[PDB]
Amino acid sequence: STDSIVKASNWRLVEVGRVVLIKKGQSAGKLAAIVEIIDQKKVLIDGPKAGVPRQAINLGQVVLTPLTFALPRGARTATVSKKWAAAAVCEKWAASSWAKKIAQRERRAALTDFERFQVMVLRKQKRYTVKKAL
Amino acid sequence: VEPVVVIDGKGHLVGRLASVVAKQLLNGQKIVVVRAEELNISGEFFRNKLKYHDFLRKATAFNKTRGPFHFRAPSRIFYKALRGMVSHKTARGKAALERLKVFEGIPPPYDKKKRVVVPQALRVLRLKPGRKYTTLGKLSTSVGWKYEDVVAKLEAKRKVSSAEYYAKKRAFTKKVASANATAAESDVAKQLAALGY
Amino acid sequence: RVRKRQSRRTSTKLKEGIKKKASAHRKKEKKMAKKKKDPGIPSNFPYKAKILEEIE
Amino acid sequence: PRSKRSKLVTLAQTDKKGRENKERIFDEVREALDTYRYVWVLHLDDVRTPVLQEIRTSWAGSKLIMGKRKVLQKALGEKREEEYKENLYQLSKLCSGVTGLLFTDEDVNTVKEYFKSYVRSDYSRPNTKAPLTFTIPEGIVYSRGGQIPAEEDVPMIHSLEPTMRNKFEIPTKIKAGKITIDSPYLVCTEGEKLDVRQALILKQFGIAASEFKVKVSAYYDNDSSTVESTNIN
Amino acid sequence: MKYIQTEQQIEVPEGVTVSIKSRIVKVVGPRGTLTKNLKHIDVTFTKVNNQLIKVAVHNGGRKHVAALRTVKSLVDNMITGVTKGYKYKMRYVYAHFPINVNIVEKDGAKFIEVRNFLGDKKIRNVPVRDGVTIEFSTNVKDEIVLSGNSVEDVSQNAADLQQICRVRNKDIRKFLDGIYVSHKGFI
Amino acid sequence: AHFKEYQVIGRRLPTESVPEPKLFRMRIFASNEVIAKSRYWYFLQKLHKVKKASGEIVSINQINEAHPTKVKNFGVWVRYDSRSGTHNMYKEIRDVSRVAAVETLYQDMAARHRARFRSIHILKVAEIEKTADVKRQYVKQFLTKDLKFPLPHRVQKSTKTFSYKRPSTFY
RNA sequence: GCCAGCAUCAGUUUUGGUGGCAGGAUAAAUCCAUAGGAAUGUAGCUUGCCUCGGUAAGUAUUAUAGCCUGUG
RNA sequence: AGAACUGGCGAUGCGGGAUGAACCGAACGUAGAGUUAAGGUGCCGGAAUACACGCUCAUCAGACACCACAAAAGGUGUUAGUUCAUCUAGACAGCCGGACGGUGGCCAUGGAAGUCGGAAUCCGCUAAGGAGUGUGUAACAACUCACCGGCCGAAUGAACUA
RNA sequence: GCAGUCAAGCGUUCAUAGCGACAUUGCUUUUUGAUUCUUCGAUCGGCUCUUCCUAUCAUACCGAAGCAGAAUUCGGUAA
RNA sequence: GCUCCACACAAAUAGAUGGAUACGAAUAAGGCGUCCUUGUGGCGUCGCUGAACCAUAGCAGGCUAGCAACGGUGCACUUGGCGGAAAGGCCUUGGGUGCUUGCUGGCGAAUUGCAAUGUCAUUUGCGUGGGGAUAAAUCAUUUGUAUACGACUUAGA
Repeated sequence: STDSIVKASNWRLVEVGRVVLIKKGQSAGKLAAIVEIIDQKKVLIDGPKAGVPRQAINLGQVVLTPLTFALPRGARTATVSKKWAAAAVCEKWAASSWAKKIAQRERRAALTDFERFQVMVLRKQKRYTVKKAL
Repeated sequence: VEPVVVIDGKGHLVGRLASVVAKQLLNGQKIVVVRAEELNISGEFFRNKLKYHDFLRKATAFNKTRGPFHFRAPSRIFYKALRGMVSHKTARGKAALERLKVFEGIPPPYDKKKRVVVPQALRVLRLKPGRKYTTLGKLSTSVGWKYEDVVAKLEAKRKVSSAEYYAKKRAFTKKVASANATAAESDVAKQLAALGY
Repeated sequence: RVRKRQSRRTSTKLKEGIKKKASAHRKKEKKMAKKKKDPGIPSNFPYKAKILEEIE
Repeated sequence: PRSKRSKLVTLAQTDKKGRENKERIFDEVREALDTYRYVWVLHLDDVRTPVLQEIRTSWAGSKLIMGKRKVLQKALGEKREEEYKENLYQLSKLCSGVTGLLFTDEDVNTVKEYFKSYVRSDYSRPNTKAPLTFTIPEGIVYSRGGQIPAEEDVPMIHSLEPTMRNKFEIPTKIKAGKITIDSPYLVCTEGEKLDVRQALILKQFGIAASEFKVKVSAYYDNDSSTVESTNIN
Repeated sequence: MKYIQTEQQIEVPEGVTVSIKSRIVKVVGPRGTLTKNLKHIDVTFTKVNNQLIKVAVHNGGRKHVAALRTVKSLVDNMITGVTKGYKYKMRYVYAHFPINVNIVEKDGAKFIEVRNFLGDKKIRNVPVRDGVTIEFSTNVKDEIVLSGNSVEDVSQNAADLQQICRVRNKDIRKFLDGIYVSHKGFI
Repeated sequence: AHFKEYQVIGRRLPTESVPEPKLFRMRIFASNEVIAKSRYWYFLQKLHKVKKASGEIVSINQINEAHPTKVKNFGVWVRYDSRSGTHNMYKEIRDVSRVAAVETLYQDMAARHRARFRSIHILKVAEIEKTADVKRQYVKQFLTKDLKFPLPHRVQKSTKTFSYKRPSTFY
């Protein structure tokens, strides 16, 4: 044990194939793939699957995910869709915590009052068993 | 969204914290600031010490006892920065400032309570890296605050007690989470998952 | 021991007098007033060898 | 436009040459190739100008062209396609460092015997071991520094004590205008790969006890248009 | 112009071991160990393979780049000090008054004691820093050698020595007494 | 505002002696047709002897980019009659459209030189087809193979006043 | 008699949702087909560094990735 | 300083400029609702600690300027440009080596040899090497640059503008 | 101050008009420290006591000087 | 005249109306879990705001009959320990005492009339009889270590 142990400090990098979540705009919570880099602040994205138009966008409008896939530089929308499907990024996104949190919160928002009552009753039922287990 | 809000001054900027706090008191929220000795100012130490000296040389000449009273403590520096925002010469401003309490360190009863922050006043978020900043305990001890050595000695005890508390709470939480995971997969939990809980 | 500091408050008399000073200097300069070479095709422009061809 | 280092300008007569000098050397070597019959390569890595002038005065009929390696490489031809005459890059590749490219019409063996019999004295030229060993005496140092009877020499100049003390790392004191040391400083041993400061010490004390003999590698004949390699020193 | 990324390389010989969490640096080798805090600097570290460590700066300016280069130089000095070491030779000179240089152990603190500098009764005391070893060079008149692995501590102690014996209110063209750094180098 | 490119043509008014005059054309960057036509007459008065009363505009039209999603490296000639006789500037901008290049150019000039719309003249914006004709280093920076870079300081916009988290800026 | 709530209307005003249309290069684009072209050179191939298969420079214009231009 | 119009205050409240006879807006009956002007939207203070692109760190920055005053410039602080040059027949920076010969050139002086001074300032051999850029010596010496070459392997320097 | 010289730049879309930073000449009386020194029309100064400025006379610390030491001269921080 | 309780009436008001829900440190780095060589370790995982967590059904929340479990929670005692920065609070033992919506049943609500916040969270004061215990300072006088007068400083059953 006399080898160097320098840290890594992982980072989500801006690269072709890096998929991103759009947090503000008309899309407002859709996915897209970076296809080209214009400068430190601007990139070109394309999501045909979820339906966002190919455009130039600032990076403040999006947020990088840890996911990426194989994609050449300056690809077209059809090639983007094909590589998207072949990599199956939508399923990975659905499996991730993050997307589950989003889906959970919108479900909670769409809950009706009666469903709220049901959830409260169920939480009490669960609490009884859990406190018994403890 | 609370009756009273406890704010840890660590990592904050004096003027921005003063602004948000003042506009909260004038709206009627009760606020309690702690750890003012760890508060921060933008700019290098030299600049702000020079500024405090510029303030300190100001005094009524024919009688010094009735002039600007130069309070050395970080809590009082923050109080000055805040009072300069509030119209403290009105009953409204007096009632506002009487909703505030500032403390060096975290004394009782607030040590056993939750503290929060203000993200639009934090140094690490508001400032650009590669920029000198100043800390208020150092500044106050430079301009004549004779109590920084007691507050550290007391915080070093508070932190140990809090670490014991956290080590207990964290094992309890492990037990609770494990019991919940075992309770999971039941049809009740599946229904709750469907409904978003 | 830090020394004094000049003030930035403008004290209205001064900004009136400056307006008058400038309104006078403008007339004086207008009175004294009574007594191209195109820079070319600048380099670093990559397609500069094409502007030489629309002449004839 | 600022936070740069300012270039120390000084006002002398001479000025840089540029590409015209190199083109001139190019044309000279190329017109001498057509003229003379035999052409040789001489490796002259560290020389004295009087030694080079002696070598030049040894024949006023033959030519010797120094200059930049890459320029002579281009004049000859480094590629088999880019070449002035045939089988010439085979010679041009031999050039290693400071190359003095010679032209002549004289017999092969005269040149071959001359440039192995020619030998002179020179300094030891660091990165090259010296066949000598020097302990300086432990009293007052003289201008030759342990090479002749001190009753011939005079003490060296006091102005050299900062140099000896700092750049040469010698422990040095001075009692009056004379330089002095306490113990006999050894500088070198025979068969010891020399360093820069050892070489400068021997140069300062004036020791030309190294054998300068020019090395010749190759040789090319125009009528045959063939190369021939002979490492001769 | 906000260079998109700039890099510097740090070579590590075989005997040396380098450990770097956030910006603290520990370097271990034959001669000992060394530690250094660089949290003021805001750069990034990374390792390639056991002999090459890279330091990087993203979207920075001239001062940031300069900080990168000097960080490289500091780590290289640490490696050289833990492998070979640093050795500074100083010589003390006098014309009339012999300067007496000794060591004293006072409360276990290792003070260097200088006496009779230019004929004064004052006793000049210089504290020795941790990681520095003084020895009086034999068979060389009036020379003292400071050895260690921290070039900073060694050079600063030598500077303290040559500063404490400064001449005051006298022409230095005439009065040459003092302590001077004769040589810097390795062990 | 967000600029647009406009084609403009001018006829200077016919006479007896001269029917059908020579129809000078120009390309303008501007917010709207009014400003575009004013700029047209402003340049035409400099080039030739015409006037808004002595002339007329024939066909105002818009020009949209042929490929407004393809990323491009534009080179722009600029000049501005200051302070001396007029002097030129070459700049390079990596962007998708001539409109975006001109917008960010005007903003960059206003920032770095305090030079204004009234002061500025656009000579020629031109896409560079081939790499290795890109001269400026800040654009050369972004053409390298398999370019990647992080964003190490993330700071998250907060909707609330208070937070219970001691936030983190990671990535 | 006093203070108020609601429904349907009128006048003035503010703020949302949604539908049908006309134009412009009868938007440009994306997209589909087709002819060429090239590099921040894909596959394949050649010669080597050679840590077990990763590698540098040479080839090759879509091949087991794609991109650009024109035309329709 | 004199004349010639025009506008305003004098007689005039209102909003803004922290405050103000002559600055910006706008001129007045008593009330209500809506929209604005000029000026503004961190707190005092009603209104975005809004969005976007850049620049700037000031040992008392700045927070309307006015080649209005201090004023004409200075600065190894920073950014963006223009012009001219060097460069794989290898640029810039570093180390290393060469840096010669007639010649210790002529006057001068106790002495002066490239370097206290005056005036010539040439040729030779060269890759290049000044009748010599500075340190130095009583004088020589030695070192140095100017200039050339070797190693290194791709950009660099100067003058200007904002 | 007056009158000039020169020239880094500026320069009616002027090469041979004008402007012009930094330098610099003349006039002021003289060359051998002998200059006898030599005044020429203004429409305030003095007590007690406090504070402030620095543009520092002394004290404190430093830098440069042919600064041997001693003393002194110039300058930096400092009220 | 003061004093504990078996409380008729008064009192909640810079502004209650489910809960102020406790690690430190860093940010060009960290939290949680897990393993082992115990480290500046390996592996896995999380963030991308509290849009969370906990509570949360019953007349402003009643009167009762059960099923399953020994869990949850309130009230007053009770054990033991900790805590001095302004501790005035935190945790814990045991036994009582009620409730439990964890699950299934049975009765009552009505007319506040189509809304009116529609009122819900200490005691001093007098019934209360708890119901017994028994200090000082100031003036006046005096002292002079003090003093314009006040004050100060001392003494006197």
